[PDB]
Amino acid sequence: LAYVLTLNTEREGIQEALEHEFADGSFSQKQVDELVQFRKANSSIFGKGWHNFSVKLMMELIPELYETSEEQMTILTRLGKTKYIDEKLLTEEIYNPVVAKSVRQAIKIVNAAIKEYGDFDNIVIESRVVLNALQEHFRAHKIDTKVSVHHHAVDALIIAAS
Amino acid sequence: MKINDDIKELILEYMSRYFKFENDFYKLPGIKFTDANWQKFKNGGTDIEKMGAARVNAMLDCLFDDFELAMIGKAQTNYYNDNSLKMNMPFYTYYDMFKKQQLLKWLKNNRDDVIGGTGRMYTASGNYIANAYLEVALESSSLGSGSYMLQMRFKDYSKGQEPIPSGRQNRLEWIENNLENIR
Amino acid sequence: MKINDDIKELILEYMSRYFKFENDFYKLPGIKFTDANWQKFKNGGTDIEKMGAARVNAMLDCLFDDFELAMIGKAQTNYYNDNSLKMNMPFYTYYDMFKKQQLLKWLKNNRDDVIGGTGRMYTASGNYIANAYLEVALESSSLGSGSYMLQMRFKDYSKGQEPIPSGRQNRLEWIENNLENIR
Amino acid sequence: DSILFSYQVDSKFNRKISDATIYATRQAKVGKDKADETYVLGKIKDIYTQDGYDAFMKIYKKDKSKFLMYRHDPQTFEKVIEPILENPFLKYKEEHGYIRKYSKKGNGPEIKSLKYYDSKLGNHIDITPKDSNNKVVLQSVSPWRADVYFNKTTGKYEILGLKYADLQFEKGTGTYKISQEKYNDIKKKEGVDSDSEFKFTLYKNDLLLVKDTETKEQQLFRFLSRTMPKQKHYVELKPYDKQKFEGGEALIKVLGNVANSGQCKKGLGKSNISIYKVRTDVLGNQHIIKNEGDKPKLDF
Amino acid sequence: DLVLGLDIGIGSVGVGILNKVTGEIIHKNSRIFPAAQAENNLVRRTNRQGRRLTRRKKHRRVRLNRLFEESGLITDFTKISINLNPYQLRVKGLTDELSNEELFIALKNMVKHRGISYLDGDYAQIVKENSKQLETKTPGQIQLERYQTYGQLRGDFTVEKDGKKHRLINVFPTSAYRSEALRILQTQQEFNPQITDEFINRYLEILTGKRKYYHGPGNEKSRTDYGRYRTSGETLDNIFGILIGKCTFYPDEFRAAKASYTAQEFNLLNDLNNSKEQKNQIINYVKNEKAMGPAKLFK
RNA sequence: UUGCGUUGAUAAAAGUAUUGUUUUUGUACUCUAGAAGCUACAAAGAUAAGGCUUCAUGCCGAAAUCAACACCGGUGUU
DNA sequence: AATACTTTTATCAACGCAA
Repeated sequence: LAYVLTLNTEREGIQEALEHEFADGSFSQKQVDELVQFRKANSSIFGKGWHNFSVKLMMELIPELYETSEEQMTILTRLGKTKYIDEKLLTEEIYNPVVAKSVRQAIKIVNAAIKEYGDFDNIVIESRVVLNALQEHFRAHKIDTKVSVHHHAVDALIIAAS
Repeated sequence: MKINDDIKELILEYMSRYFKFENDFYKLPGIKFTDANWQKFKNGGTDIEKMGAARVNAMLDCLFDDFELAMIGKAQTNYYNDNSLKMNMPFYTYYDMFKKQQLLKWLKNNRDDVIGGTGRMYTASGNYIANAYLEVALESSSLGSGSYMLQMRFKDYSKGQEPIPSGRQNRLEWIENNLENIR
Repeated sequence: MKINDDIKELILEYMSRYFKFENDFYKLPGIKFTDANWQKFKNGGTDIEKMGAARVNAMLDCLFDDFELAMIGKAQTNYYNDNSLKMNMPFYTYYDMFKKQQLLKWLKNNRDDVIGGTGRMYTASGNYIANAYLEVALESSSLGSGSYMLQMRFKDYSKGQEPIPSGRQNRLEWIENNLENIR
Repeated sequence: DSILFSYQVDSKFNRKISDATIYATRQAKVGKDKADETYVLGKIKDIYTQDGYDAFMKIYKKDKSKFLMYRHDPQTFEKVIEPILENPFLKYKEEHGYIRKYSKKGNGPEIKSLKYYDSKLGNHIDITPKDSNNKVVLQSVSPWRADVYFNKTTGKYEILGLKYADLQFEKGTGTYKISQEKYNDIKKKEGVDSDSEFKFTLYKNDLLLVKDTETKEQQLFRFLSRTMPKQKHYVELKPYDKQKFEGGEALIKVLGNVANSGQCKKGLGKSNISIYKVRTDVLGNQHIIKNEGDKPKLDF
Repeated sequence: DLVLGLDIGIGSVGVGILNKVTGEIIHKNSRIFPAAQAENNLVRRTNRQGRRLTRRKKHRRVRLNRLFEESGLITDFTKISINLNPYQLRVKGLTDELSNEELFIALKNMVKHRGISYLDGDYAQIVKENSKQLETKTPGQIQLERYQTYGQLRGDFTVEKDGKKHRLINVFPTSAYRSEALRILQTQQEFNPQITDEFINRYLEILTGKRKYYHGPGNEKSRTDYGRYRTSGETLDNIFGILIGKCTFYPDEFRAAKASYTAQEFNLLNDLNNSKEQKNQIINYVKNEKAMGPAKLFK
């Protein structure tokens, strides 16, 4: 009922979500009309947003919260392509269109160079997303490679020397 | 076919039908008239039977489809064998009658393979006329790469300001309802 | 269509195919060569694109059917757009390939309307050649008075001394069995 | 200067074919006319603003017979230039109201806009309606790619040009392609002979190699477009190292020098010339081709 | 043994690779691509939605032709005179008899220009002044009055009255058009008996019918990827329901709503934990007993 | 690096309204019921060229994706 | 081919509470 009332914002969406998602609900019309006027009454409180967690993990965690005074990141600490590199991370993490384009063309350059020559240990990029991406791919592929974050060709040559 | 004065009248009629300024036509590559020579050709001066073969074939190739030149030959066979046709109507009116007889045979025998579309015609300067004519083809007779073996070419003379609809069913219904307005 | 040197080779090939003495052809009414001028045309002297329009159209009208000139135009469209065809085979061999593709489409789609017959060709002196070619038509596309809209024209190159049989079923079986010997 | 570059190719086919603005043309006699000609019309949107008066006096100090009212209602134009003598249109508006036309009484229509003969007709698309009287066009028609042909009986290259508006959704199945007969018309207009051999096709930012036959020189270009559509085979090129060609810089012997603006509009339809196409890797490994395939790609 | 280096820019990457034990260049290169402009997607989106508006206007006129031909009032639509004043017939048919062809003219002109419906800030002040005018007349009477008084009817145009100057505009709400069409159709129903009540419900459905912003385009058999009738055969209920985000650790589960029991007990627990008996005591106290607040919770 | 509560910037997608440009027609203005098609107002048609089937609260068309070719997500060369 | 409105979803920053 919270899902149906949060997402839908007017009468027909609320009504047909209450009639169609609650299987064999058999709701009356009076309570539908009063939920319509209730959603109309609170727009600043009820159209707040969506919680960053899911109901599966939170139903995993609401009983556990009580018995110990423990915080969420430490609680989750306590509970715990085959050669080429993916386009998953670079198509998902988009800050700008410009950053997305430039980093994916650079990663195509990177993987062409690692196909042609061989193995590596030092990769230099003139941020942290691409860093831990390459670091986890190289640990998962068991390769010790340290990635660290005319004119541009010369400058890349200079920082490859540096 | 046969090249004579009736072919000259048919050429001038279909040029006045598809092109709206005459200098869109007589300056095409392969045809390539000049202004004084075009006035000589148009106003009865030059005999069409002693001209170049490639120029008259280029004019006929621009104005007519490949199936339509065959229908010109067949209507020329039927026309010069009757005194009613020869002494009553000019040749381009009988060619219109022959063409609509073939269209009605297409609509009667196999109605569910008649397709159509909007035809596009290049001028002398490279720019085309969008919507110059109406193409009507049989979909069974396709050669490949967008070519059809049996294909005709019409022009609508309606007085209403509503365009031909798109889609197979809607355009087929328009063609069946406006069978006196196209020519 | 387009008039060029390939049309000259096609004309000379089909003249050597249907007529057995060349002076049966070049003295026809409407064509009307002379002996020195025919040797000028044949041996590469005269360019075909600046001749009279009526003479070249009379030669093409004698050697080809009305549907076959349309197929010449369509094969000319397809031929000059490919380097395999343009740099391997001459134009009359590709026109033969196009013609037999159309015949096979006729035999596959509607086999029970294919009729045929013996073709007869008039010489320059008024006397005809009986059995000059083989006519193949579709019986559904009849205009009247013995004319057919879709009609093709072949010649058999068999090595056996047995003639084509008569009757619809027997001649259709002969055409289906000798599909590599006609051309 | 042994550095290699690597560009990205632009080969998309359905882009902006033209403006969506519908223009009007008239047939008239303007300037140095020996015959009628077709003229794209224009319009001053409103004369009482600051821009409309400036555009009016610009047209007036260029040529007085460009205005359509100058040729179709002259005495009203005399009563238009009596205000411009003694002051301007805004002052007439704040004293006397709207500039009405000439009439017997004060009952003519008001004048807010004025049409004129703007320019001559260039690249367009004829979209004239059924029951119309003059031509109606769409302008700003962009180019897409080039097909390079070569014949042996002259020993020189010929160059085609396709636009975005030369393709079409077709009439039976809704595919995006160009027919073979319209392609034969485009081949005929650009001067390509029927018996030439198709070499390759060029998109924008596609690496071109020009070599000579008498003095063995080599130049490398980027292709841009198929400019100047009045005389044939002219191609616009761009450098391989930089972005511009500023100056009268020389390139090779037979081409010449760049013009004063900085644009490289050459004519590659000549003898004593030879063209290759370069297909680089993403690391810059130039591979040279001479024949692409058998036929140009026409169906998409 | 080799070291890779990249210089990342807006439209270029410069790249190199070395050996570092000798220091000779193994490769150098420059890769150049065009920039990621967001002005082109704005152009493409604007044109797509404008094309949809033009399409749906023409389809309203087509649906009106189909309704008028199905009920048998007019046979062909080629002899209709396009040179009659539609506002004069629209205000005349409120009390008199429209002659079966001027009724089609009046209804077609009314369906060509319906109104706004977001109302139910100078632009707001002008449309409220126009609503303050239309409380006693229909909008057809307003437009005919503006026509035969000032000569102009359309656009936004200013007129100098005797003592004041006011800019006029052609924007009315949809409710006024619906009221006027209902009045005209009831009077012509009193005159002409071929216009049944199902004709009036169908015409008013053509007139005031709009889509919902959470529906999108499409139909049951039209299968759009921009609307709720997805092209995979299913049918969504709200198209912003497949755009709601994922979980933070299990990237295949939908999120929860902030305004339920579960997230709210989780948030009070997270603010309370930085024992169990008074946790449950405070939780049942805040749950079941009312007149609540933060100062009251600290009390 | 991760969660909560505020407010700025942005991106993607959806629903509407009023003009603008342009064609015909009518009315006014002009010249002798005709003509010119300038200058206004009003209807109706079109609004990137076009195209589809299911017959309708119908649908698609201006972005990004990119070196080609041959053999089992990989594999070889100009 | 531009100017008026309505709505949804998501992401960056920075200002604090905690780790």
